[PDB]
Order: sequence, then structure tokens, then C-alpha cells
Amino acid sequence: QVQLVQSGAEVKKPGASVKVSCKASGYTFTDYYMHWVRQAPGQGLEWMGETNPRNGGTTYNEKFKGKATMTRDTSTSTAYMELSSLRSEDTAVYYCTIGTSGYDYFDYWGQGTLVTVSSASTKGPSVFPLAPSSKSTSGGTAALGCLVKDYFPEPVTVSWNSGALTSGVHTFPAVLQSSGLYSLSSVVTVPSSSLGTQTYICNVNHKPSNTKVDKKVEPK
Amino acid sequence: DIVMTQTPLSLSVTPGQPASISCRSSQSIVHSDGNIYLEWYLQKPGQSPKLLIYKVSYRFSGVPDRFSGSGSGTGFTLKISRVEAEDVGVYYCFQASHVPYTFGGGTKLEIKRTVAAPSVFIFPPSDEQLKSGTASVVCLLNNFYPREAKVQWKVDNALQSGNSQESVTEQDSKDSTYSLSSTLTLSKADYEKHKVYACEVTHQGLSSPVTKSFNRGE
Repeated sequence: QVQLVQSGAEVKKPGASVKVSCKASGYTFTDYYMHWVRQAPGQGLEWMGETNPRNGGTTYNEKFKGKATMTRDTSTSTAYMELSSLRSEDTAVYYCTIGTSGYDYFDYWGQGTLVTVSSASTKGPSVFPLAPSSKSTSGGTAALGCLVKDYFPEPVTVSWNSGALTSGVHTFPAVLQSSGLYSLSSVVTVPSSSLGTQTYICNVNHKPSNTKVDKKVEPK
Repeated sequence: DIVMTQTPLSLSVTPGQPASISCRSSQSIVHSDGNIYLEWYLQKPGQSPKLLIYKVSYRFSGVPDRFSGSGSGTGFTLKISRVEAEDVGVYYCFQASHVPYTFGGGTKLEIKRTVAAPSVFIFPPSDEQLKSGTASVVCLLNNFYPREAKVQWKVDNALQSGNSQESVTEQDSKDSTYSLSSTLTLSKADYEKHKVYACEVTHQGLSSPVTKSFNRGE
């Protein structure tokens, strides 16, 4: 079984450089072409280049001329993508991908590497309750949630009652605020008759800052 | 170099009904070997793209026979004979015939379902947040169809502008509905200076707009 293991997510300040690695295994490295593809959040796919694993030559997308350097290490079966003079526009998930058919199109992808380019510093979120009430009821159904404010960079995950609660859960995509910090909400609709009986805790995980917040949402 | 353009940009199809997505290359895409390396990928949110069709018309391993590809010259079509709920995401055409290899801008396939009005809920800021000097007021529009919706914030009947941000979830996997979260951000001092907080919701499922409100400190 073919595997492509990429290096972890990176936070970079504008003007800095990043080097992403892609470790290949489970197949003969020189058999399949290696490609680098990026996607800015909410945008399309952008082909960066194709690396020949044997001769080490890269065919580049000219948009990345003098900015991107794509290499391969035969001894470690690892591909690298280096991107210099990083700007806000370079915030994207960077993927390495191979073509298991032997041709120039690709089919097997690495997990991706989020590279966030910003002046903002890594910060864990503030977690505030969105308490249920009568203004949050709808005929035996009540809504409640957690407001996950002022964090950097993406991503955050939200679970309810350690994963025991999944029905009626809506975790909204984050919004980037003018402060350069992210904010999101996670809601859930439950029977309004469970409000006195059932405990509701949102479990907020922000791996980039090593933050884990458990917030009980009490009724009003 | 070779620009890939897709038609339509998005479409909503009833499960069981056909879907057709076109791709156009700005110039011919015949590789030196005589093959046309036109591929179709499907990308689901939070996932990497999955190869469906390669060389215009060949299905990749594990791809259901409801997906088919056709085309010649500069015009290519991906067809789904009968759409399934699992087919949702962004479809991309891609050419690996002439360097630099290029993708189309994507086609979002959505599920068409019946109109459903949203359930509207308003949340005042928490007392814990107020202690830090900021007040976030949240308006929730739950389980509606179609996506098109308007949220308007009013603070003591005065229309708010430039102090709110909204977010929409992807179509629900069970009911094919959308949900929308709108957050009104004010300072504690500004929030305490006012009483009435309302969000007015405009949607196709509602005969007239629905207003959800609260009075500060009640």
C-alpha cells in the first residue's frame, strides 16, 4: 500500500520561507511522477509543478518562477517543495500527489500541509456559551451552542459531550476577523425537555496552540 | 497557458436525476503521444480530490458506472446518469497534455430538495464575554432550503452595517438543508447603551420576513 506522509502545518510571517516535505513509501519511488498542488481556503486547485523522481528535474508552473523550488531526495524517497517571499496570497493547503498509472495526471494524494501566511501570532480560542432559552425554542426543540472566538491559525474542531452528541450539530466554517484572528460557532438543537436533565459540553480543540477547552452550556 | 473553463459553476440536482458538467480548453489538449489527458476529479469539503475519469472517457478503479466522460477537440463532458447524495462536492476538470498542467475553476454539485423555511434563534452575549469588554450577539437560521437568505441586524430599531459577519454550513448529509450563523460584534460599553436586539430573516420558505429579538437584561 502506497503512502505519502507530509510534514506538519506551518505559520509564516509575510516575507518568510517554508519547506514542505512529502515522504513516499510502499512503492518504487522512481515509478510515479510527483506533483505539488495547492488550494487557498474557499478557492480552486492550482498545479505548482511535477518532479521527475529519477533525474530530479522539475517542470514548473511559471507563476511560481524564482519563488518555488521542488526537489527529491532519492536516498529518503522524499519530495520537497520550498516557497520563498511568502505573502498573504500563499495561505493554502499544499499537497503532494502521485500518478500510480505512470502518466502525468495524479490520483494518490498526501494529507496536505496548511501553510498560514499572516502577521498574527498563534493564539488559543476563548469559548463562550450560547445558552438555550425561550428565544431559542421551537415546539419542543431548543438550540444551544458555543462561540469559539479569537484564535489563530486554523483549524479548530468542536465535539459535543465527548462525541456522544452528533445529531442536530452544526459547526460553522470559521470567519477571519479584521484583527487577523479566527472566530466560529458550533450549535446543536435538542429536546427543550432535556434542558434540566441533560448536561451539554462543547469540547473545543485547537491543536496549533495546544489548547483544549471544555465548556458546559447551562440553560437560562 | 491552457485555460480550463467549466459550465455550469454550480447546479442542484434531485437524487435519481441526471447531471451534466462541461469543460472547455482554450486551445487543443492533444498530448505528443496522441492522447488527450483530460481528467475529472471530485473534491468533497475537508478532503483531497478523488480521480473519477482519465483520458476523457475512462473510469478510474472503484468509480461507479453512473459516471461517464466524453469529448473531442476543446469540449469535454462529465455525466452522472442518476445523481446520488454521495456525489456532492466540487467537480474539476484537469488537463495533463500541455505544460503547465491546468485545472478548471470547479463545478459544485448540490442536492435539490423541497423549500424549507429556517427556524430562527437569537443569543445575547454571555456574561463571561461581557467581563472581557466585547459583546457578540448571535443569530442562528437553522435547517433551510435553498441557501439564499438575508439577515439584518437592528439595535433599538437602527439598522447595523459593517459590524457583522456570517457563515453557512455545507448541505446537511441527512436532510440536504443549510444553516447560517450571523454574529453582531459590539463593545461591552456600546452593548450596554442599548436595549432591543433583533435579527430579521428573509427567505423563500417564509411568506413574510421573521424577526427574532430580545431586550438586554431580561
